[PDB]
Amino acid sequence: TLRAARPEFLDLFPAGAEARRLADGFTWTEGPVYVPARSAVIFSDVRQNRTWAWSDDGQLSPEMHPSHHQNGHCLNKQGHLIACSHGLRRLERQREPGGEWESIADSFEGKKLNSPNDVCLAPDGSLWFSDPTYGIDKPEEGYGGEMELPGRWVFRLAPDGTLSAPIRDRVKPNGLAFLPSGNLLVSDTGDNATHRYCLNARGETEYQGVHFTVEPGKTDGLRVDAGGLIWASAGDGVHVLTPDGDELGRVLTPQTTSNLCFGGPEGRTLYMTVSTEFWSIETNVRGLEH
Ligand SMILES: [Mg+2]
Repeated sequence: TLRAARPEFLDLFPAGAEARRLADGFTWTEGPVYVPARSAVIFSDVRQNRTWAWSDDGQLSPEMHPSHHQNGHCLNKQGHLIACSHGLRRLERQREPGGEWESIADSFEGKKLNSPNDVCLAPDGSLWFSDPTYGIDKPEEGYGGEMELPGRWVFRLAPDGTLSAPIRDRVKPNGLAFLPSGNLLVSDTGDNATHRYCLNARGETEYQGVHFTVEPGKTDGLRVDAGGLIWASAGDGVHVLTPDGDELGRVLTPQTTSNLCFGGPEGRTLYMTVSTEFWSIETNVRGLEH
């Protein structure tokens, strides 16, 4: 259900729009992305080592088992499915349904990655991913392992194959979302705040400061819509913020929401990974595209 902090919040949803559960029986849902070619949202259950598909015709189907504790997902420029893998400690790509998984980033300067958590596509085609240590710290969320890197970074995987780590000042970087300006937002689940960086072109960043915090809980995954509004996970649902970080309202969920994505047959459905369940609400807006 909807709780407006400002009137214009209601403009964002069709009349009588309500958050509703789509599916249950999961342990910890995460990492949803809509794949138009498959007419389905793919999402992970991180704590059950599997991924699922929710089709536009309203069917839940198993996607991958084991998934090697895949977590976050996005599409690359070509619309290939991109996964963050806790278990394999890598970023990986799937070209086609049922197709083999290809590693696209599995080490940095002779060191293993920690455990990629979330990923997003940059306007220049680069794939940016957060590398906190949840995937190797929590045995329920991966295959174990020890940290090899100096810290928990945000990586940029250039379309040509060049891997860099331009963001090294975060505690546990987690959710990532680009803004219409082409600058980047980074949620930090150690800092418990969402942070803003300017991208000085081509994989070089400058920290701008804390963009916002949320209560109750904290922002894990987040997305930005076509108008630049920020759709941010929290303890009680999704908080919708102005581009400057001011709260318009919230979509309330009975448990914590970890992540979210725009999709559906019109691109206007907001899917939410809500702990043990998977939820959606109809909106009047689409995800940002570039
Ligand atoms: Mg996450």
